[PDB]
Amino acid sequence: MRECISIHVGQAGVQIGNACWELYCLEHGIQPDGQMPSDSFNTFFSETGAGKHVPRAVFVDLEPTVIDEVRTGTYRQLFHPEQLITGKEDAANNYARGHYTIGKEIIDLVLDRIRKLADQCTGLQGFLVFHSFGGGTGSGFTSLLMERLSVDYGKKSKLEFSIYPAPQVSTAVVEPYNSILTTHTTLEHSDCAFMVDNEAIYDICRRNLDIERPTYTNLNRLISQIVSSITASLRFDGALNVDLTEFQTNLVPYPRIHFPLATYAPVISAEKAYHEQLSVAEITNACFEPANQMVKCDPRHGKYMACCLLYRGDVVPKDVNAAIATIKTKRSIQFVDWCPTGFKVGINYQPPTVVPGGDLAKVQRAVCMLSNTTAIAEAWARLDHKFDLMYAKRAFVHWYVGEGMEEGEFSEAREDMAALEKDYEEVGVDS
Amino acid sequence: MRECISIHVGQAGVQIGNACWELYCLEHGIQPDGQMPSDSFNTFFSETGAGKHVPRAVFVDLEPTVIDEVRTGTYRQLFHPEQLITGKEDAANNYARGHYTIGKEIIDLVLDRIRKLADQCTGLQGFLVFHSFGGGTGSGFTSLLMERLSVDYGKKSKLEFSIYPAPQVSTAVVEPYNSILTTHTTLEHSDCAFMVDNEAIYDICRRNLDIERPTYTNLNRLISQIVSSITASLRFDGALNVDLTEFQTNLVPYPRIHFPLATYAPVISAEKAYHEQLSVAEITNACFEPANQMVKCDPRHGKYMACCLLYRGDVVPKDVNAAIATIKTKRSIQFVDWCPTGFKVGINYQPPTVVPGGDLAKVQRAVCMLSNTTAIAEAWARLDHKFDLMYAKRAFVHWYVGEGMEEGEFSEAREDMAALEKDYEEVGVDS
Amino acid sequence: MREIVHIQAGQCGNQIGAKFWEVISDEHGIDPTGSYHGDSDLQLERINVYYNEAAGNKYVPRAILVDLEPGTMDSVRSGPFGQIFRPDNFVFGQSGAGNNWAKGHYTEGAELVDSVLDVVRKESESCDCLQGFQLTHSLGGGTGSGMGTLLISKIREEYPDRIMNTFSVVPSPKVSDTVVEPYNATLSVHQLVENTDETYCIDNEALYDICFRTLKLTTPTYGDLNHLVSATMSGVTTCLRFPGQLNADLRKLAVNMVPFPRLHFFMPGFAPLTSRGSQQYRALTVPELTQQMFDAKNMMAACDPRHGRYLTVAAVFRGRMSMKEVDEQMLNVQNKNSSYFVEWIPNNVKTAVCDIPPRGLKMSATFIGNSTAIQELFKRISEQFTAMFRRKAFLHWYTGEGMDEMEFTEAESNMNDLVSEYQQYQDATA
Amino acid sequence: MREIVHIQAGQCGNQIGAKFWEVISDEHGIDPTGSYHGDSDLQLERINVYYNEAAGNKYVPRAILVDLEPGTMDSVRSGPFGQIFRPDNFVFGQSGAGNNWAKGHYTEGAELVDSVLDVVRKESESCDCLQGFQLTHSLGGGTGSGMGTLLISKIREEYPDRIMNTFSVVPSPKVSDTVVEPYNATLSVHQLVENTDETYCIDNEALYDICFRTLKLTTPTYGDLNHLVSATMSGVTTCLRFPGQLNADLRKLAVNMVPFPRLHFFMPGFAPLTSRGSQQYRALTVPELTQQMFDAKNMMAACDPRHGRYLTVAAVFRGRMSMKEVDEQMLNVQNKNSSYFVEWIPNNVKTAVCDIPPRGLKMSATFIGNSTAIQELFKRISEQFTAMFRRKAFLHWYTGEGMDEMEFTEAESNMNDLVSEYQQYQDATA
Amino acid sequence: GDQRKQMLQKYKEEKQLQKLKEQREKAKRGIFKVGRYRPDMPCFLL
Ligand SMILES: CC(=O)O[C@H]1C(=O)[C@@]2(C)[C@H]([C@H](OC(=O)c3ccccc3)[C@]3(O)C[C@H](OC(=O)[C@H](O)[C@@H](NC(=O)c4ccccc4)c4ccccc4)C(C)=C1C3(C)C)[C@]1(OC(C)=O)CO[C@@H]1C[C@@H]2O
Ligand SMILES: CC(=O)O[C@H]1C(=O)[C@@]2(C)[C@H]([C@H](OC(=O)c3ccccc3)[C@]3(O)C[C@H](OC(=O)[C@H](O)[C@@H](NC(=O)c4ccccc4)c4ccccc4)C(C)=C1C3(C)C)[C@]1(OC(C)=O)CO[C@@H]1C[C@@H]2O
Ligand SMILES: Nc1nc2c(ncn2[C@@H]2O[C@H](COP(=O)(O)OP(=O)(O)OP(=O)(O)O)[C@@H](O)[C@H]2O)c(=O)[nH]1
Ligand SMILES: Nc1nc2c(ncn2[C@@H]2O[C@H](COP(=O)(O)OP(=O)(O)OP(=O)(O)O)[C@@H](O)[C@H]2O)c(=O)[nH]1
Ligand SMILES: Nc1nc2c(ncn2[C@@H]2O[C@H](COP(=O)(O)OP(=O)(O)O)[C@@H](O)[C@H]2O)c(=O)[nH]1
Ligand SMILES: Nc1nc2c(ncn2[C@@H]2O[C@H](COP(=O)(O)OP(=O)(O)O)[C@@H](O)[C@H]2O)c(=O)[nH]1
Ligand SMILES: [Mg+2]
Ligand SMILES: [Mg+2]
Repeated sequence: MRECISIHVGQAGVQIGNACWELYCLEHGIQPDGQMPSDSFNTFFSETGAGKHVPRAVFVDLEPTVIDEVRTGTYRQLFHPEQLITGKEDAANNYARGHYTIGKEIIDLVLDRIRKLADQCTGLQGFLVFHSFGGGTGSGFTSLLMERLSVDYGKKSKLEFSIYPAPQVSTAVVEPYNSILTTHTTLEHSDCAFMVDNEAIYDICRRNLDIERPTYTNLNRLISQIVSSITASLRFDGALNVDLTEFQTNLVPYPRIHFPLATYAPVISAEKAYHEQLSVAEITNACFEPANQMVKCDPRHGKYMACCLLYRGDVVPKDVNAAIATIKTKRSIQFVDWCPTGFKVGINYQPPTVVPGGDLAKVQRAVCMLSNTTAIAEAWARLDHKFDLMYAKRAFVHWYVGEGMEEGEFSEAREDMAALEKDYEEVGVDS
Repeated sequence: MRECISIHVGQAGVQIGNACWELYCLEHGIQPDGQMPSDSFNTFFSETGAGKHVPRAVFVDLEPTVIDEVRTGTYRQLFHPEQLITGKEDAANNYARGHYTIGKEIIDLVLDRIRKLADQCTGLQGFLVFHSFGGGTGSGFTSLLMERLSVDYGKKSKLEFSIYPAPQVSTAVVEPYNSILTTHTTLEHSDCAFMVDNEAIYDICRRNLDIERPTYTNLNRLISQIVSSITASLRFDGALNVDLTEFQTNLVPYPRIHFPLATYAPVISAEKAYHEQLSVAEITNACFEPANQMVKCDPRHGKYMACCLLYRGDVVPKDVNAAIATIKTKRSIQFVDWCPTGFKVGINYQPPTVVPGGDLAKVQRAVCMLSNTTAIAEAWARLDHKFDLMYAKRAFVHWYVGEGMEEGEFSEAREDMAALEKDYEEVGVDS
Repeated sequence: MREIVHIQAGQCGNQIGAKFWEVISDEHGIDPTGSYHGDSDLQLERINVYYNEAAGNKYVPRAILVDLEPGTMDSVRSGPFGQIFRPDNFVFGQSGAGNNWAKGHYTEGAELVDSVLDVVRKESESCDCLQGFQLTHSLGGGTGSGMGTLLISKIREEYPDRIMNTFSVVPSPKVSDTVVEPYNATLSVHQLVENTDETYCIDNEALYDICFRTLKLTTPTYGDLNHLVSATMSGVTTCLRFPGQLNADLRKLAVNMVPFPRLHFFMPGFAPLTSRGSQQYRALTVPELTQQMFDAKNMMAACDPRHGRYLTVAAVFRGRMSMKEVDEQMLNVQNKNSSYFVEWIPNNVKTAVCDIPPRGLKMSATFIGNSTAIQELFKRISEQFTAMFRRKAFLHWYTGEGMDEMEFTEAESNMNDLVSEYQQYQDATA
Repeated sequence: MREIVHIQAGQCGNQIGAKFWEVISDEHGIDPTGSYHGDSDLQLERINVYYNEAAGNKYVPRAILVDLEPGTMDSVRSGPFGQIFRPDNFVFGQSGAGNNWAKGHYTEGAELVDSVLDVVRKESESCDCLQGFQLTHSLGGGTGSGMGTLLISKIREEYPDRIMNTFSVVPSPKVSDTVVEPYNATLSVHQLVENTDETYCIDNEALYDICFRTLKLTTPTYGDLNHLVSATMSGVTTCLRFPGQLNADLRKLAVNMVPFPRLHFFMPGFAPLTSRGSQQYRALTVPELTQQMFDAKNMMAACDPRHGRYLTVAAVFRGRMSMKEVDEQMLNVQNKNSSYFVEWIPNNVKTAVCDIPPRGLKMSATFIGNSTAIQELFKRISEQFTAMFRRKAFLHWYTGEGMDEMEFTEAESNMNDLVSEYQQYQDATA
Repeated sequence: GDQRKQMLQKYKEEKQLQKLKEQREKAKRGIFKVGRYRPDMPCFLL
């Protein structure tokens, strides 16, 4: 049937993949050793040997410490040894190192592994790519790999779950350079890219989950929950099923605008679940609140293009229709005039599952919300302003130049980014 | 059906709200943890979880002491954790601090909670606000909240329960400033405002209940009994039901005169209950004595404009009619000539319940009386006299001015209060 | 949440601070080693107002130890409750003011102020929501007065919106412990009238009188007076630490007690005070507390309230009692003594009730009064200053530190204007 | 996998290297005899970064001992941890520079540099994936400075793509340990500015200040100073040996902290630092560590960062923590000190977190700063150089080995250019 | 008496003027502190 291939690159991609695959083994009742203790999960797990299920995942990094941590973890006997590919020296937050110097040393091996994994598939539907913009290995290698995949396959859909840089929180100094370069070279090779902010998830954890020490594990668990909600329609059956192609058909109005934002609901703690009844209307309402979006940008500053709603568990279509209508009548949010119908819905019977020792309460229904809106133009402008600030004096440029990048690439990326902002402003004007 | 939302602001509001909610839970047989040990109370309680009831209450204060006392007490698991909103620094008996400097920091959060609670409601008809005039956060945040609610809704009713300053008893030096400022601000936003006097309640407990140590618990229990008698028509069915809108359409003849007086009967001790066979006629009589009033002002000094009677328990309509007729023929009290019919009567089946550990005996009939009279004019005049005494020398003015309030606001409030006195004296002249 | 930074300077400040911290620690059940050994949850519920929780269940008071000589705080450190303080907060010089305002304000204060402000900043940024500052010092000494005014000025510049509270030992009317105390007192009031939110004045002579007449103590020492002052401070700040039936913090007291910015000098008092033998013959009731508070003999300042009229009065009751009785006693006091209250202010009394009893008795009460009779203290100090200033006695000691006579004239003029304001505010004019 | 070659030259280099190797062996559970005796698998999973594996579980450090005199290494060998080093790595001459840069760079260094290079090549052949080189020396000495500059020159000519880190001991501002110190310092910076990827400056006076005022050490010796330097050395490269949430190797630090090739001089720091008695008076949290990082008194170089503007900052944390707390703390530092960071570099701070804390500590953090205030150190050294060069004092010692005044002029011109660049990068121009 | 009052008046102006001059340069750069991070209030759809 329909199958999906997942790729995790860099430290962020690898760790989010660890969380995702733990959740996946939990939901389908698969032990960490690959043996089921008691079948629509063949989309993600392939049957090899006698009752052993091997996930369809590829883990790539140019630095061996995180993959070595994976190889010695609880899921050591889960992944095929050849899917975990490692280098020797990381990109060191340098896009040129991960694109031109170090990436080209193992790109062929990564492509060979992906091809070998895909040839077995009969109904392959797309690729899932997890990475981060600010990273060197992340951005550089994902750009190179996406370009190679688009050259090779083209027709197959390709989806990203990237970590957008936060407006204030940062862990690197050369973040704008890599971010701009990778979005310039990725813009024409992608179909849909869901982005999250570490700062927004920190705020979600503090305000809703009442967690004062939100380590990376909690953020990765939330992102894994979003990905699981996205892929539930493939992994189960529902009153309204949505596959991967419909996402890009309904959320992407123009080829250069494929940057939706992903939220989730309900994000509540265990103690507060008793005092709240989790109805479809209230979670649908909460999905549109600016305080719940997991990108640090205000939706009220722009207008929505398209919206996608995915319901899990105890959900009845009439109430979903009523909630959507109520949202539409509300004037607090705004929609573009050239999009009279801006909603795509999906309903699935399987309720969300709770990882033991986690932080989310047990609920009978949940919502995943994806929105393509013009509010991200402000974030793009902020990134471009940082780029201009750091480029007027040629700061850090020699590091990139010494690895094989010509100085003209920075200018080309800046002009392409300006063009994208102009597109975002031209599409934001009613007729 | 029809629902109500209760708002408690300030120390006095929070304490009276705690007493009222304990009484409500006891009346309906709800355990402090929110469960039920065995259905018309959906007006105040919302069903959630597996047979758990969450009251429709919002608790606001700018200091954490009393709210933390509530969060630690016996009812810690009854209230929704997000419904108890708390600041960091209190107003400190400063109207300007509660209205301009500190109130603006959490007014948005309070309005969010109010809107979230109202959205859950299908037939919401009004809000209940508890506060005190003398306090800083009480008066200031009440005026700000009523301004915001009137802007937001406008058409829904907004009742008030306020602690009118006592003519002799005082616990603050800047009470007249706060009282005048809050009255000027809220005169054009409150549909109706019932008031009680701490001094009069002290006198009632001393004379009737035979208590010499009446801490605020007894006063709050009396006020809770009054509010229970008011809302019994919503919470229980009876021979003649009275809604919240009926109060304002029957008691308020002009938009600037909405300050009725609340009493209750019978108020007796357990030892004296056995020697008095209480009946409808004599409780109706007892509701009219100046000594039984809960505001320290003589009704005989003024003229009645409208009276509301609320009966609960074993009550026969014919006896009510006879008692009201006898009261009308009595010439010791006076009515305005332009109001030939000045009585509204309601009867409820459910008798009052006695809280264990309380100081009131068990009776099968009780009366709550609300009267709009011109006798409050002298109290208003006394407040104006105190304000004038304190304003000629600009005492404590710098405290208000340093928080952004202009000096002309005092003059505007004084002129408005003078206009109110003019209106009260003009409406009290027969023609 | 609402938290207070405590600073003490000079010998008197350090001694009263040590006694006050011992009082607070006993009240909250913290042993000298700093480990909580209490028996109630309310002791820990609001421990953050005064203490910082360190690793291993230890509590460090939020205090700063300031002095120009090392003897006093060396004695404090070597004594009991010396290991409880953080050693880094002990800030000492090496020269000493020598009972000289100029030497403590211009010559050594300038060197020590940078270090003390660095420590104050380090303490304040670690706070969550600062409520205000509190200072313990005197007016008759050199380092105490000079460094206290310097620190008050610098902190007022740094934090203009916080609350500044001072407990100052003003000079005694009859016996003087220094020959140059009028100079220091005047030069310190010249700064207190402008840079302090509110100030409580306590006299050693009134304390001696209280111990000898009320407590029937044969040989009162400085420990007893520091005990009384510490009890007063705890009573004042009790509404921040325990839940109350009607509660008031520092800012509420300031709002209700300072009608005009230049009149914030109060006279504190405590009730009940009784001897060991006379406790058996008296009943602890609210009327007894009220009658003891409004007693001229019971005031902690050597000024008679009957000479002037009260402006505002604050009574912070502690324990379990009925607010009806409190209100009736306040009414009785206002109506009986209607000749001692200003006409242009109704409701002269502000009342607060803290549920938890003081450590000790069942009931207690603290009294803070803002009376116009305190102008007599200022007038007497002005008379002594001018009697010593025409002859220019001891003036070279001050002018040798860079000060000039213009500063003395300005301070005297400001203090006389304050006296005139306090005097003329006894006019009803209505 | 990434491996690091360690070299130490001169007395200062040899002493700091011995202390560093004791620290490293203790962290990895290696006894002085070279046999693993740890209690965790993490101490062995990445042991090949610093130690080679010999036959029989014995571990040999990948270190090289170089000196022009045998006294210091004879002391090292006869002392403890002297049997871990391979005897073939001890290379020495018989003359000694005698605090003469020319002697160690042109006359004595030329004889030993071939042997040192031979040992370096032999060590690097056994390495699987070289990460770079690290070198410990002192600028103010003869053999240290001369041989260190010569070795960096030779290796940079050999492996230009690798990473060079040197932990230099720059001269102090107040008291100097050698008369000809300016000469050697200037001639060494002339080579460091063009042959080194990144350099950390260390001042003995800053170390004495930290020891006396923070550690409360009455008699600090050179052992304590080397202990502190070794702690910083271990903190820098912790991310190569243990797993963590956010990793960062040497190349990442070099990219994030070197905006222009000629500005690679940093000021290191460590936290926490407390005495034996005061550690019970504070909690162990992330904000206290952040306070200790950005403390000018905690810097390990005698340069005040308040006098300049930071270019980039690196914070490397160790231990179980929360990323949100770290990020909010760094944000607060950046916004609240907005005046001390350059406007044309947004997000001046780079962050790394490692899971394994130092043995016996809950958490630790290392601070590395690229501040323009180092220009004051360079300016001072250049000023002393010029003042001693007009009179041609002590010049005949250096010119008697082959050097000429043109080399000195080139060195002073280069230092002036570097100071000019550092000053010019404090201009907004926007 | 009037001349002495004028001398006092002059002294007061000079004092305040050096105070403003002293505070002018002090507020230019600032001071080094750390404190804690203070979260911003959430935005709402109201
Ligand atoms: C035998 C007995 O039970 O006597 C009581 C007592 O209540 C009496 C005698 C106490 C006692 O105080 C004195 O004798 C005294 C002597 C000189 C100066 C001041 C007081 C007592 O010390 C006071 C003490 O009070 C307390 O419980 C509080 O802890 C007290 N703190 C301390 O005494 C203290 C001393 C050292 C270190 C830490 C705390 C306190 C008082 C007010 C506000 C806060 C705390 C108690 C039990 C008594 C004695 C022991 C006799 C009194 O104390 C106060 C300040 O309330 C004296 O005035 C009251 C009258 C009381 O009847
Ligand atoms: C109960 C407790 O905390 O004991 C500590 C201790 O008291 C203190 C004062 C230690 C102690 O350090 C010093 O006294 C000291 C003296 C001069 C220079 C530097 C340190 C300690 O020696 C240091 C030692 O720390 C370690 O063991 C670290 O792993 C450290 N290793 C060594 O110092 C070491 C010593 C001998 C041989 C090999 C290593 C380390 C630090 C950073 C990076 C790698 C290793 C410990 C537990 C203590 C003592 C013993 C008193 C401190 O050590 C450090 C840098 O962590 C000083 O600052 C900390 C704060 C600690 O509280
Ligand atoms: N949400 C989340 N973000 C992460 C996680 N790990 C890393 N990141 C993000 O990644 C950014 C740092 O760049 P990395 O993705 O680690 O770069 P890299 O993939 O390691 O590639 P190199 O820098 O060349 O080693 C940070 O800004 C983080 O926001 C994670 O576990 N969860
Ligand atoms: N009936 C009754 N009145 C109360 C009670 N508690 C406080 N009050 C009244 O409240 C007045 C004091 O002002 P508060 O209501 O406490 O002021 P606040 O709401 O806390 O606002 P702030 O001034 O900022 O503290 C007193 O004069 C009392 O009349 C109570 O429990 N019952
Ligand atoms: N040397 C010195 N003496 C002081 C200082 N402050 C006050 N004094 C003197 O101490 C006397 C009383 O202070 P003290 O006995 O400590 O006050 P008490 O014990 O709290 O009542 C005053 O009259 C002052 O003259 C100071 O800072 N230094
Ligand atoms: N921190 C530290 N510094 C040292 C040590 N030994 C020497 N130094 C410094 O090194 C300088 C002397 O240089 P030195 O190495 O003796 O000259 P060289 O032998 O010719 O290289 C002096 O200024 C000392 O401050 C040490 O063990 N620790
Ligand atoms: Mg990496
Ligand atoms: Mg209050």
